[PDB]
Amino acid sequence: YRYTGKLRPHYPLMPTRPVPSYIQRPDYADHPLGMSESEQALKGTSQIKLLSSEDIEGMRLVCRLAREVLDVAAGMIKPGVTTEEIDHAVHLACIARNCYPSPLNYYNFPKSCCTSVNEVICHGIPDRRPLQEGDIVNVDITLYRNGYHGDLNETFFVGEVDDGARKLVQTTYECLMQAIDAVKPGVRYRELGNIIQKHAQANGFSVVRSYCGHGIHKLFHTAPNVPHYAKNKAVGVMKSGHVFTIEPMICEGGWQDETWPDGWTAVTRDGKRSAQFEHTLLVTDTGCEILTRRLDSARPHFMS
Ligand SMILES: Cc1nc(-c2ccccn2)nc(NCCNc2cccc(C(F)(F)F)n2)c1Cl
Ligand SMILES: [Co+2]
Ligand SMILES: [Co+2]
Ligand SMILES: [Co+2]
Ligand SMILES: [K+]
Repeated sequence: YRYTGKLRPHYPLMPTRPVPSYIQRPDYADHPLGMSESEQALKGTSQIKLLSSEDIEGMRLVCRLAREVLDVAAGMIKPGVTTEEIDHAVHLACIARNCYPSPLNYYNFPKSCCTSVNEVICHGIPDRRPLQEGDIVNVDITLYRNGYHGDLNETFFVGEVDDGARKLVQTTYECLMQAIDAVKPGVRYRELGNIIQKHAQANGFSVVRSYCGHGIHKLFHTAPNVPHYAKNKAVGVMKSGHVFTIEPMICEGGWQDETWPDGWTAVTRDGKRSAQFEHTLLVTDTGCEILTRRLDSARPHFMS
């Protein structure tokens, strides 16, 4: 395999981390290939769940706990710390909140969160590589509690970063916030990509096409599929009680992605940097509730 940039996987991984049996598990946790039968049963359907009162409270809880875990990860971002170390802390933090780390064994994904450095777009596998000053790194967290998944991610600076990294990260966050600002009953899902691409393009950046936002609730990924790029053909209209993510991945160079031999790590084909931010959203009568909002600060970690 010809790698697209400087990053390489750093093996072996530590033995898979166990989740105590008292923590409730999603269907795929114990499937040999990590397949989710509940998800497969709805594969290719475009109908969107309207959450019940009980569902909304369940989503509120797991989304709050997921934010807590992302904040744990944020505190560990420094030169020399390996992404494996971040994942261990994350794994323990999920357990401490009586949650299952949703990525663990999801379609055999080996770790409990995704750590995406520099040219990795998404789905980076936590490994023995120490973070380097100048790096940017996304940590993507999803927790499962009482039948519900909650999903967020932020990109972080490792020590001092160059002006381009600052611009990419700032712009990506601005893309996310502009899209969220447009969310309310009656807006088409396909509209969000128009807003996101307009802003990214205005700042000399491109928009990943192969990976999208998604419905989430009792399933990790379900309808709607939410592309982040302009003139896309996403199906559906926002309604009060819909829950979904917006998680735009934006790139310094071209939009094209490819996957490492590990079957997971998505990287820019040109080896230039990519950044991502993600929230889980609940559509309300007036707009939307950001379920994964940071509670003790108005701003994401990179600003702070
Ligand atoms: C957005 C997304 N994320 C993850 C994932 C998987 C492991 C850890 C974190 N995230 N898995 C996903 N899909 C799991 C089912 N298999 C598929 C199907 C189509 C496309 C993909 C892929 F690889 F994400 F593009 N995976 C998706 Cl759609
Ligand atoms: Co994912
Ligand atoms: Co995520
Ligand atoms: Co997501
Ligand atoms: K990245």
